[PDB]
Amino acid sequence: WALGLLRTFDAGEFAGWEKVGSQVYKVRHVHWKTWLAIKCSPSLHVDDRERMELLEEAKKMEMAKFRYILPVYGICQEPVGLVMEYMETGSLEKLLASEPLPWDLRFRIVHETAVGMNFLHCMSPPLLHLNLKPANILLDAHYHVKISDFGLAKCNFGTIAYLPPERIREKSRLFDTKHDVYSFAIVIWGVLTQKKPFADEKNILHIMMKVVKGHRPELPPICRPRPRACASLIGLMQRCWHADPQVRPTFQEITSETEDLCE
Ligand SMILES: Nc1ncnc2c1ncn2[C@@H]1O[C@H](COP(=O)(O)OP(=O)(O)OP(=O)(O)O)[C@@H](O)[C@H]1O
Ligand SMILES: [Cl-]
Ligand SMILES: [Mg+2]
Repeated sequence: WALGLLRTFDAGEFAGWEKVGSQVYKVRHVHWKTWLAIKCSPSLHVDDRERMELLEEAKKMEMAKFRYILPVYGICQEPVGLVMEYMETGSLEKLLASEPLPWDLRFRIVHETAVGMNFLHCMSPPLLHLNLKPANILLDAHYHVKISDFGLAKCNFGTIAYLPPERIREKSRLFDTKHDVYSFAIVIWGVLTQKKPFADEKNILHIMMKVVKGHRPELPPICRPRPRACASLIGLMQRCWHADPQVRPTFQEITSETEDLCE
């Protein structure tokens, strides 16, 4: 059902190719008189593993069409690329590095992210994102969230930070919803601090092992402008990164809590 509504694009349809990635381009679609985004494959050869995986990525984005999930329009062949809605503000990662953000916006970003993740986990069967980090949380012109980057999702280096400890303890464990919950904990931490996690520490491997034994990013202090809400968010964050997956809350329980923070 997913591959049906998608379109094949041709590069002549696009103009004004302008790098936004980190490769991703903002392109004008001339006939539609609107801008779109296209994520082009890095590889030198137009490989058949990729062309099917980019389709998978697109197909999974269409299955989770929702307010807080990036819309997807289809595929380009001429350059192999995934075609999708353009988000004017860009990534959360970029926003956290740009300037201090008002607290009420921080709580809204967190909530909206939680709402979208809840939507994925409520599908039948659940859809695990497995790559939730600020670089894949996109923000529209009005700073509303749309989750993106479904390359690793399953219907069954920055990344070590977002990796759950059970994924380091066990070779080849079954992916579950509790993976996404841990990663979300590390997303909250970044929103609280506006820092990248472990950006100080040099021995990546040493930190890995410490994490297996319950070590996490340093807790931020309670902020002056919204100390009640901030304390509540820090507390939620901590339950979300618990070492035991089964103790971590569900996104159903999380969204209930983050909604109260937005008042
Ligand atoms: N729709 C979009 N609108 C605007 N900027 C985008 C969009 N999609 C991605 N970007 C930007 O480009 C970056 C590329 O991220 P994206 O996850 O899409 O590609 P990727 O990480 O290379 O993918 P993959 O994991 O499949 O190799 C984002 O972090 C963001 O800064
Ligand atoms: Cl408060
Ligand atoms: Mg990405």
